[PDB]
Amino acid sequence: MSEYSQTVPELVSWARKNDFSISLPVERLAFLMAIAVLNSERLDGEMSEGELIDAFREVCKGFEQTAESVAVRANNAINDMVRQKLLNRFTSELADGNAIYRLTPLGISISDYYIRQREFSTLRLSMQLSIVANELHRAAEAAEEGGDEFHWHRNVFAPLKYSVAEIFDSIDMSQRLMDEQQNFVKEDIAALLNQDWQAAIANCEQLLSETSGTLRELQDTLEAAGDKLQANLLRIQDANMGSGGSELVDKLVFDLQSKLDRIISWGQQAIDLWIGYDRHVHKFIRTAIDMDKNRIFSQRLRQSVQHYFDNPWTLTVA
Amino acid sequence: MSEYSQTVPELVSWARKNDFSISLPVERLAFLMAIAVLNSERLDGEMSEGELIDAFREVCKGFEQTAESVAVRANNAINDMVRQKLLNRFTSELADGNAIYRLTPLGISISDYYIRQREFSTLRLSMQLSIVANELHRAAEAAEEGG
Amino acid sequence: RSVLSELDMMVGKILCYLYLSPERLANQGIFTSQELYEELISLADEGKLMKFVNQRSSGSDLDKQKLQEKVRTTLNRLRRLGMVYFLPNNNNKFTITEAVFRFGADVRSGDDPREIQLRMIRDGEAMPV
DNA sequence: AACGCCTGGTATCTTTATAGTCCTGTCGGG
DNA sequence: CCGACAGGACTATAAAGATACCAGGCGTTT
Repeated sequence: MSEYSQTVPELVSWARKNDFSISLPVERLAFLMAIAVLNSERLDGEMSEGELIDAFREVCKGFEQTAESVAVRANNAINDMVRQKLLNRFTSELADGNAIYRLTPLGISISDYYIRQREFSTLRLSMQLSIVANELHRAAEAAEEGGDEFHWHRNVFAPLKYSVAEIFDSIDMSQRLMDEQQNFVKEDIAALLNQDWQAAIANCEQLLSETSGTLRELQDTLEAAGDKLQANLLRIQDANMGSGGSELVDKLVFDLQSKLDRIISWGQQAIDLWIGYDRHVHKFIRTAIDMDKNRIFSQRLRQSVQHYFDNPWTLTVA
Repeated sequence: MSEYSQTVPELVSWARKNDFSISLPVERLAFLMAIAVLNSERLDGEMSEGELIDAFREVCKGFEQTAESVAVRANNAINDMVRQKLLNRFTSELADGNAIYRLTPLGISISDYYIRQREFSTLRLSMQLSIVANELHRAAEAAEEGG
Repeated sequence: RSVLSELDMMVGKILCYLYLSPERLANQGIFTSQELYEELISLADEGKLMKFVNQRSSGSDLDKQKLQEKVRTTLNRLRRLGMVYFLPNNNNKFTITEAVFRFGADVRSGDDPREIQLRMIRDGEAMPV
């Protein structure tokens, strides 16, 4: 069963019928982040209504807002978060009516995107590939040992669905993180070239080399493990075909193979895109540096185009 | 270093200064989900600008909207998603100016919360606990080996 | 008397740098609209310049093609002013002339930009916006 | 016919006003 | 302290208008 059991039109109809929406203003988003932070500092992962109100008061202070009706404003905000599925509320008779609050998977995912400082790591990738390699190897040995539907479900399907698939998703998220990092570096290089292009040449070459080495190191790691992971997926597929199959295991193995191909393909594509940019920046720097030789107008005219909008002027014509 | 290096007042000051916010009405959320579904059916994990516009047209049809300005509305929606950090855009000179799009970790997390039918599996937990037990055991053996 | 548009100035100063560039002198003066466009986006702030084509532009291809068509339009106006000559049989390629140096009137002397600008407006060469 | 320019329309967003909703305060009474 | 009564503030939504952004029409030039 495709993870997304619904076609695009069906999904659109379903979404329209359920009326799902996200609206995160600066103050509410700050309050969510404050709640996420406060929850992370606690031993029980639970927050009382009074503690949430105190957190809202701090946000309001931080926004320099009026102290009037803060208890109401906080209740409105708490009800809005619950109504938006960001917080789960537990009302127990045993708690004398005091409600207990916990953040939902959604409220956490949103708060973590902003607060969690996410940067790409090869050690992490190497570890993840090592674990998945061991999990796939065990699942392949279990598939080759053969067995009943219980053996195939517990020793082959459960590891593939609840362990291998999750690690592949983590690898993909790390790749998507690396993609954001590249776009950030391009913006920094443009800023360095606009401030002082002559002094920025060494810094730009360092940023280009550090990013390139990282992309290549990543790809070398994926390629080394990718062949072993594919061989184990094929061993499982061959063992499944030999033991009369299971459509559930075949579909799951096919999905994992498709993800692995995507994970391997992404690295080569990212390298090609980075190379195009790297060549362009080197060509630009060489053109800026070396082709003006008395070196008189390069600076004189480039700075005028770069900063025109600080003093826009226009010529006159008959 | 605490995963969240900033105290609540510092975070509030920082958030206020960066002016962070998220706006995904039903149509935009549906479009994001449609993009997420379309990306999952592909072999390269990449989407072109024309494919995103076709996806937006289907959402608009599904919302029974006017076919007027759809290419403009789709561009505004695509720019909004990029501006809201949901999509990464790659503009390569090698691609004759054609931009390539990929969903960000954020855009994926949000779409998956709604589309992925997540139900609690005991087997999954048993498996996860097995992997962490092996990873912790290896890390403990490595720590005891010293170095 | 009339004044040129700021987009005309961007294309004018870029055509000026292109004329000077010894790196492209081997072309014997023949340039292509695509090369001009590529040089322009290499130097100016692409996303901030896009604001003039449309107030909502954020890097969409439709907006990038609209920018290219605006450039095609302004370049045709400069051809009428005598600043550039299209090839006899191919309209995607053209040749520069020395008249483009008037776009450098704000920097030909290495002095205070404000004083230069004042001098120019006093002489009737250029107006602000 | 296509490109360039203008005019008006359509979409989007903002502003402005109104009305609601709840809170707060006061007073009186219990 | 409760309960009543109004008044004000705050918040939200509606209404209206403007502004942007494109398209369509029209006019000129290749």
